[PDB]
Amino acid sequence: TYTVGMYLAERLVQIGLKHHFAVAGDYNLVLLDQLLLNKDMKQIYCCNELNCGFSAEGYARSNGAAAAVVTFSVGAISAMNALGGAYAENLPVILISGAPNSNDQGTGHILHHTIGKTDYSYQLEMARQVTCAAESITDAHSAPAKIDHVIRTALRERKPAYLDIACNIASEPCVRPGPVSSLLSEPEIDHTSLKAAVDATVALLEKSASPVMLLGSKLRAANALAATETLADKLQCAVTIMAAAKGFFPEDHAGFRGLYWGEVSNPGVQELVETSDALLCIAPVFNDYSTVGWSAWPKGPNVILAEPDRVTVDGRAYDGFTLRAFLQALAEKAPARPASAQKSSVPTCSLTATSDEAGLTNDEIVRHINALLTSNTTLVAETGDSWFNAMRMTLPRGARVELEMQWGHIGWSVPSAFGNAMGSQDRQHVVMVGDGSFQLTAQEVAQMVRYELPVIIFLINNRGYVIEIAIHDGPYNYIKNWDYAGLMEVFNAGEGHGLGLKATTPKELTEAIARAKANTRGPTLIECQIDRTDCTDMLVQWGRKVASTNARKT
Amino acid sequence: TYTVGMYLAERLVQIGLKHHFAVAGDYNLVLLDQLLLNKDMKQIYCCNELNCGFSAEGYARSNGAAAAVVTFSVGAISAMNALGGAYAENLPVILISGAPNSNDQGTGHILHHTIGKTDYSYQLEMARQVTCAAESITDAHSAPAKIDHVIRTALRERKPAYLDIACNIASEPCVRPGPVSSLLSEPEIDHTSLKAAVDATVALLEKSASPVMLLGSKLRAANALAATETLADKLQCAVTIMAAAKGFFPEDHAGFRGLYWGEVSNPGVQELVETSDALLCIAPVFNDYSTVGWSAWPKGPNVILAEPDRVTVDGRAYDGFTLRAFLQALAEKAPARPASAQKSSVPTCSLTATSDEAGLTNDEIVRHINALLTSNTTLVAETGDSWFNAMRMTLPRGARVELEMQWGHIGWSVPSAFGNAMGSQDRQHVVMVGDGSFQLTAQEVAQMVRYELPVIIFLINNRGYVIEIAIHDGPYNYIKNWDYAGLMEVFNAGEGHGLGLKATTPKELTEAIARAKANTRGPTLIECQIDRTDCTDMLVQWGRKVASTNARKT
Amino acid sequence: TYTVGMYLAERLVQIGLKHHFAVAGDYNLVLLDQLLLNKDMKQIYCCNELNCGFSAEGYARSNGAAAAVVTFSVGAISAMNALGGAYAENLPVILISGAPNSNDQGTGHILHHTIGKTDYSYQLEMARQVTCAAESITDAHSAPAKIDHVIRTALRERKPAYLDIACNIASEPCVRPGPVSSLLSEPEIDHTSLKAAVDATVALLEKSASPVMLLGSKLRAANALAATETLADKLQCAVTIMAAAKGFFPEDHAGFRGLYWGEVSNPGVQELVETSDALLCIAPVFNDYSTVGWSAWPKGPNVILAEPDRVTVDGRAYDGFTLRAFLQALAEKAPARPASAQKSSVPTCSLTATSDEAGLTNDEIVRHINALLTSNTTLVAETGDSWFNAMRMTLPRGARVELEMQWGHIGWSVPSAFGNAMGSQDRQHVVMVGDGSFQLTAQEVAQMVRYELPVIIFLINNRGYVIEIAIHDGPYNYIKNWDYAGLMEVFNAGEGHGLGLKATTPKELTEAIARAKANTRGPTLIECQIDRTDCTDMLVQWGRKVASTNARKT
Ligand SMILES: Cc1ncc(C[n+]2csc(CCOP(=O)(O)OP(=O)(O)O)c2C)c(N)n1
Ligand SMILES: Cc1ncc(C[n+]2csc(CCOP(=O)(O)OP(=O)(O)O)c2C)c(N)n1
Ligand SMILES: Cc1ncc(C[n+]2csc(CCOP(=O)(O)OP(=O)(O)O)c2C)c(N)n1
Ligand SMILES: [Mg+2]
Ligand SMILES: [Mg+2]
Ligand SMILES: [Mg+2]
Repeated sequence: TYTVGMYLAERLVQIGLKHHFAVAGDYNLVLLDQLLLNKDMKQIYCCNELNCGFSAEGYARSNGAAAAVVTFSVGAISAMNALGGAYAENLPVILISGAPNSNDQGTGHILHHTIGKTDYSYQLEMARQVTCAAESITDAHSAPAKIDHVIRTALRERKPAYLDIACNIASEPCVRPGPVSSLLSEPEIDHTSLKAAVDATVALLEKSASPVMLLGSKLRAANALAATETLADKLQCAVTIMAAAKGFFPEDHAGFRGLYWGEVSNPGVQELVETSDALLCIAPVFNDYSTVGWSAWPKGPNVILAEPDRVTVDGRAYDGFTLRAFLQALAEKAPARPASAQKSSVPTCSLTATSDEAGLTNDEIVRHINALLTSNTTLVAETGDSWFNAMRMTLPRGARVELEMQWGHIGWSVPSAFGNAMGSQDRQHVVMVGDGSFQLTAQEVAQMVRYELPVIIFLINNRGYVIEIAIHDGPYNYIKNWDYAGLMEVFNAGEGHGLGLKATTPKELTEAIARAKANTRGPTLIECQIDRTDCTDMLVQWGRKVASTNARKT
Repeated sequence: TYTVGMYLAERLVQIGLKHHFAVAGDYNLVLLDQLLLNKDMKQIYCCNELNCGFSAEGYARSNGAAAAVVTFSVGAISAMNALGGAYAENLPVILISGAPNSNDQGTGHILHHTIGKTDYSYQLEMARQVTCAAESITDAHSAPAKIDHVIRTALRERKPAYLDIACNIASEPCVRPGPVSSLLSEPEIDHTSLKAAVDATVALLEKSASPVMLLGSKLRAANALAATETLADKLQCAVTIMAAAKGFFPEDHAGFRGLYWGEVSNPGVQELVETSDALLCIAPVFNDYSTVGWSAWPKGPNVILAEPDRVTVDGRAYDGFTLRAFLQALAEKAPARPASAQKSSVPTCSLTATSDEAGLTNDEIVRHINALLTSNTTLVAETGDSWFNAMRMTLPRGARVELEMQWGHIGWSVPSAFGNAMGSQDRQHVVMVGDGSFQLTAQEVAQMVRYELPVIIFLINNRGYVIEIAIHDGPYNYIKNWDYAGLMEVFNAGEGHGLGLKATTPKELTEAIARAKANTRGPTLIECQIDRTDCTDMLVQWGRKVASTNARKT
Repeated sequence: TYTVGMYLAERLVQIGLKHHFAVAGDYNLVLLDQLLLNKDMKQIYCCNELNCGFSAEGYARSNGAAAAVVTFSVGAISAMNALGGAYAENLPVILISGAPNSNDQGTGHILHHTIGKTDYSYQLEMARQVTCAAESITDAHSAPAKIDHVIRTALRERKPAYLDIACNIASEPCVRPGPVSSLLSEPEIDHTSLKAAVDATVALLEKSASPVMLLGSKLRAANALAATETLADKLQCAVTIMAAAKGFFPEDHAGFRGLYWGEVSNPGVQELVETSDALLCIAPVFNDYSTVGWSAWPKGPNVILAEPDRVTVDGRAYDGFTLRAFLQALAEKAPARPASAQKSSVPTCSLTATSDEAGLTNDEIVRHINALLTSNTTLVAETGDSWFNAMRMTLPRGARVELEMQWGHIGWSVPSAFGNAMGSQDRQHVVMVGDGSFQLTAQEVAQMVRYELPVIIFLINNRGYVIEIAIHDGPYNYIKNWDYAGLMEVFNAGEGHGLGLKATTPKELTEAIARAKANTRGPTLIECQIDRTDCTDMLVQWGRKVASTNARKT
């Protein structure tokens, strides 16, 4: 006897999901039962719904998509924070909420977990604001069409979507889903437009002296990584990254020239791109953070703006094809233009070295983490100064970096890494998280313990919101210190294999990392103590400009 | 010097539009100027915005898509009625509104044509409710992406979309649009799913004794007319239509068996479909009107439900392909199953004949209009008793019928026929419209005069809302009578070539139609006077069941 | 046996309504039946829902509030245009929509008059955008609370509100409404705040040399007319009006000094207010039209901004009392400050006179209408050049002017006058309407005929959108001319007592007005033919500034 909930489960499996995340509530228990009957995936549990959503977000990063299941209102609303995050970071997370019994609809009944009015369509209205698709299932017959619609839309658009299922309907008989090639289907490509866009770009490139490539944070969502480095091989030119695109290109590569981020770029790089004859700008996200208060925002006649969906070049916009198809086709026809690469040096990064027994230093933490990175590593870098020393690392080919520079929700780090680890258990997972950020979502380290995930967490204890102290200080930047290392035993409670360690000197950190690598059955939190004054120059420079731009009066 | 408004114009032309409809207002004048610079289409004008929207709707029916341009709030809101209509009737109308100067945004300025508050995002929020896409253009740089998004989404989904352009931005420099194959692009078809759906349907058909085809009102939007009659040729079986699908299948055809509409079906037809071994139900819209108060709604194991997007057959749903591709593929493999056709008669319709000089009769009007219909005719039938004698006509192969049975906005008839005529000037356009409906939108007959469109309008003057009088009578059903024939000279005003005639007897109607056919440079309104008591039995039967179902207490 | 619909009816009667306006549809028929059972009011019918809404709006102007009843979506959406209008013009219109059977809710049924999806909460979401309160009645038990909430909120806020009643629920048993003092209840007045505001204003006035009063278009909604002229009697100072406040002060008065409207003010008046020591600015609406493109917008330390709700004077805002209470209290304590009045002349208006047999002239039309005005007259002036010669009339004490300068929906004129006449049948009703505007809503003159309302309509036929031709001309300004006078017989159809006359010379107009005054049982339309070139200088001046401001690039 095949139910609506089973239909949902089988479709999620067809997406390529092996896990979904959940927090139980009476509105979703039966739905959770239906999902559990599918042995092709595991149902894993979170502390709260905010973390649950961000766990799904992290999973989407490594798997391609994700699903989280919550209860009505009290669960769903906080998960909408994570949904908005998924939208901001171009990740197809599917949020499924339990919903009131369909027989309660239009009766004037007031229900628990509602704001106390006779109707309760407010949740769906809120969800629409942060999703590409949002449906409320209230009968078994229309359920398949709705489920299929949200999933297919989410995957095609690389955006999150929302689902309601009335609690009494999860159990209802339902037709079975058919076999599929894939649940992802892009629109059929417009060949007239593709040809014209490639021709126009080739023409501009041919008459150029020194083209540069600038890579943006939508490159992965556009599924355009391989196509990009193929194009880079053909062009021979300099390849640069925007901050949020770290790890989207192999730094091993002959053409890699480093970070473009306005005045905090690697030396020479600002001049490289700002002055380019033909800037091949691929999948960028230009906002107030990435353009450094609108001071570093390349546009106009010399820019080839190549977005996931469309290409703008030489005063014309060409639409109706995928970025991936454009980059593949362009690589066939593009000329060799090496001038940019041969006129510039491979990026290097100066890190000040200390002695063994000196107090631990920001630069010294970066030096130690850099040495940890392998081709099999995923580095998660939290909002705060961790953004900036993420930029300062030389990452080996194959290594992955995860940033959340568009949403920028502090605390994202922890549950995100948890989900990400679930979705790629074969990789080494490393987290950089500030003390302030950790406090928002700390409890999710307990899930890492529960599920025996060997994540290495570098907790940067500098005693407050330093990214804010350096830029605009006030009493609001100072938080209650915790014994972060001591928190691991609390989550262990005599069961788990989590480790909590203090690093107070470079010697003490070197020992802590050795212990961490040996801890195969649980997370390792290393509380790194550095002085509040000891942040990157990069942060100070970037912050001053951004803050004065956000405070602008005219 | 190429502007945002010119970009919009060139994209509309690429859709295949040769006309757009407009009402001027200060928020859209510059935009209208930009559109006028494109000689590939004509800008035509309407009396009011409700009519403007319905004109676009009518144009979409004959052309494939349409566009209407209105001013902020005072224009846009009433056009949203038509937009909802377009959504209901699966037509990609694009509504473009003029909007306040972008420099007024966030200033706290109160603007004219707004509700008087400091912000005015209320319009876009309302538009989202009735569209598949809705964007507000407030800068030139993001304008192309937004324009392209609404147009492409509208065409793919066969749903209307909405656009804002800030009045100061219509003039702004803009990149040019690239060449395209087509602005329509469906998602790439899932071949695993298609194969399994066709295989499952063929298996069910093979073991069937008498399959029937039932055609619904989404058949045209799914662009599935030719594929349907190809399938009908292969299957040899009985082909029946739902009310709203009149004209979607040639009544000339050997397999045509008439109307399925519950208890108001053609004799034998209800038994034919209700009792079928395997009901091939194609692109249906099952609502309270079409299912006749939920009494005639075929579903369950014996039904092959083939929707624009998906197919449900034998307890499985198959998604990820177009209806058209499904129907083409099914026609290759389907067996011959003629039992349904050879066990039933070609539908006939009994019409009572009167004498020349007797007072005009409902049946006699149908008889006269039926004789007018050619393969080159488009018949527009208004909500009211005109729905019912539209059903009662035998239409020659090629003839088109236009119904609005999902939205059902009285008055739609007139502006809709106007737009439809604009979009197919080579065809003969015939309108059936009640006296009550005509009063809502009458003024648009003046546009037909202005643009010299030879539409023949049969105004059925029965002195009120008869469809309502017959079912649930009250003082609200009785309206002020007009001299409808005399109204033509009013719109002529010594310029135009409109004709207004009274038909009071069958002889008098026969003469009026002769005059109408001869009137090549303007519309002809024939005020047909029939008694209030003289409506179809079909209406009474249908009405009683529907009304008692809508008044149901449990 | 007492029903939900009867409850609604009795509450409407308690508002002081004697009429409600309706268009029948199956979703509201039973509701209409319930309302008809209340003999304390009359149910009157409209051609379409846009006109229906604007009829209610007009009724609210003379009665204080109004109600319109429409059917779901197809009716309600276009009525939302009128609702937005009511919000803009501060009038408590209650729109009541019929809605689907409550048993259809949450079933996945598709219903007629919907966009075709399984749910249909889109209407309520749209209504919220343009109302102060919006409720959907879906059970009998919560119906009283909801009805009482929308009505009370509407009246308190002077804003429109929205109601849904499920069609099956109009008939349901319901408790009866209790007796009331009034359905209007403002919040209890804050006496600390009132005292401080009056004290601060008196202090500023006392040390002033020449205070001026400037009256705005919210004066009537604030129910502050009598209080204003009491204050003017005490202050002895100059009293000036904003355009939209015409008729809110007796021009008979010793202190009346005319129109303040930037550069189109009466001579000297701009200097009077712009230069005032202490500008008592009462219930103003400052928008781009009233401030003449932001060039005439008095603010800062010298301005006493007295709004319906709050007073800002000398760098402090005082809230928590009604404008009426503030003005009453201020009149007790205010000093005499006559300087502004004795330094300026009573406003006069130069009108050029022609001969009897010369072609009719704009100035000559104004001269004739001015002579018609009595203390018992209500003048309705449409958007267009009619705004401007409304300003140019000297109105006798007691005379009423109706303007719609915030919404500015052309066509408003006609249905608004109809409703207004219904709500004050004892008064003489005069309409000024342009030819372009008349075309949008013309059919509602048929209702005036039906209900035997002796409205005198001056149709200004200047052959297009002249207000637009003078400012920014293009093909979109030119419309199909009608025989406007001939349209009356069409609506009469041998029944009614409407008159249609042409005025082509001043003699011919003088005769037409004589006929109009004698026509006691129907409307009289006088088609006044003037040249397209013959608009007010006032319009040209005002238009040029406003248009260049709306087209501003920075
Ligand atoms: C949910 C949320 N609240 C507030 C902020 C604003 N915010 C941005 S950074 C930041 C400080 C983070 O401090 P920490 O984790 O200690 O990193 P550090 O600056 O010390 O390196 C805050 C509070 C945010 N990004 N997200
Ligand atoms: C905008 C709108 N308002 C009201 C209705 C409700 N309605 C449906 S049929 C109908 C009667 C129209 O009668 P008429 O055009 O004279 O046709 P008849 O059946 O009398 O021949 C009405 C008022 C509607 N469908 N749409
Ligand atoms: C519903 C609506 N549609 C469009 C407009 C834009 N508009 C403002 S004035 C105007 C012209 C009015 O023409 P008419 O009534 O003849 O005035 P006149 O010739 O005296 O200038 C138009 C179309 C509007 N204000 N409201
Ligand atoms: Mg910190
Ligand atoms: Mg009728
Ligand atoms: Mg005019």
